[PDB]
Amino acid sequence: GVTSEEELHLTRKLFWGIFDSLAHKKYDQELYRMAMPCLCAIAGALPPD
Amino acid sequence: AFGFLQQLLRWMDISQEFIAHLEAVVSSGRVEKSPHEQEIKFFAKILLPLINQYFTNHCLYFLSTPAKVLGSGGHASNKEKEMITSLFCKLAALVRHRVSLFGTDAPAVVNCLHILARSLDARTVMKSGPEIVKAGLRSFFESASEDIEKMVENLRLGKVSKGVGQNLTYTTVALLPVLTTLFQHIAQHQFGDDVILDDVQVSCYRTLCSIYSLGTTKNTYVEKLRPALGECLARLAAAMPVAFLEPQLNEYNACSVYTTKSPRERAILGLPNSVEEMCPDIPVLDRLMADIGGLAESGARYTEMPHVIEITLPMLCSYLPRWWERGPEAPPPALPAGAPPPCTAVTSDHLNSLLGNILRIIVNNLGIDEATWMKRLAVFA
Repeated sequence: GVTSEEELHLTRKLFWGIFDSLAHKKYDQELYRMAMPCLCAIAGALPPD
Repeated sequence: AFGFLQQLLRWMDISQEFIAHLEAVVSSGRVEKSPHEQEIKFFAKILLPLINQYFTNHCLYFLSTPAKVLGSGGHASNKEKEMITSLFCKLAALVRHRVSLFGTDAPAVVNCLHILARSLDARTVMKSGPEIVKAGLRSFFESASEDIEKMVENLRLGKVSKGVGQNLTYTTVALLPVLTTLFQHIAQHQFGDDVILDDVQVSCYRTLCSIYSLGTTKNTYVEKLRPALGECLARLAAAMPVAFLEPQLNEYNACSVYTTKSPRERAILGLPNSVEEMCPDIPVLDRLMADIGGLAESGARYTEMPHVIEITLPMLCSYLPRWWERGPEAPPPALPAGAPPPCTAVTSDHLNSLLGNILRIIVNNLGIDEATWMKRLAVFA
């Protein structure tokens, strides 16, 4: 099947929720090591348009 | 993508803020407080891997156009194409002469530049785009030409080889690989006739002028830099819309500064008043072919002609195929557009003659102990 236009909305909020929070969190190597792959995977799933 | 790119551009001005602080402290007033330590780590450890992977997956989306769709579906808008162009220009200017300041993050920066270059739809940006965005792309080529000119004049042993060290390590690690990738991207998508038009041509001419000027130079640094310089020059020849090796037929080329611009102009900006004088130290195609043929038949080894094999041959191996399709003997759909005579004289004879000379060059060095240029020559031919 295909996404239902609601999972994409959840995915879009999930991306920016992590991105905004990580942009203010103090640098933690363990946190950054596994948050970055999550952002790449989420960004690679959302359609650009 | 519009929101994601806008945030990336928002961090670009932030990136410019602390690198200047790093440049300031590394010059005077040493302090290890690093007020932007969070910003530096987030930019280097999150943004660069994110830019690296995002545009690798969605490369076709930004290169697509409503006329020709390349990806599965959808195409980037003009504003998105403008933003990704400004992202490349800002990132390139960020690392310019600051490769050392990034430490181990410099390989990440150049990898992002490679991927951003492969996703630049420069045809639409240069044709229908804002002046600010277009001026950024023009400034990149102009800055690249100036850096290469400083590099080649230092390889001329003007300095022993301050800023000489910074310029040399920036060009050989960042500028040359990125410029090679950008020219290759332009050549594959036939963007040369739309991007390198008025001032990019002048910038590309100076790059073409300077790189070939290493033939009369014999040093240790030049020896190891020939494969990088030769590959960059070969890609430039594929993307150059002017037949710089055949100036006698330049009057029939529409994509030339001497035809697009009036004689009243081209004087406010310094031009040599003649197409033949743009890069006068480059031999014409007829002369260049004769020199290679003479070397091939003379049985000369690689040691007595390193410039021809490493630089001149890759240039011709890319110049001739481009202009064979735009000159005589091409399969011309030119019933309506056949009035302008071809601006080049490249036929199948030139390609056949060059290939025969290349084969004779290889067999002259067939039994030598060490020759690492053979693999590079094979892929170019």
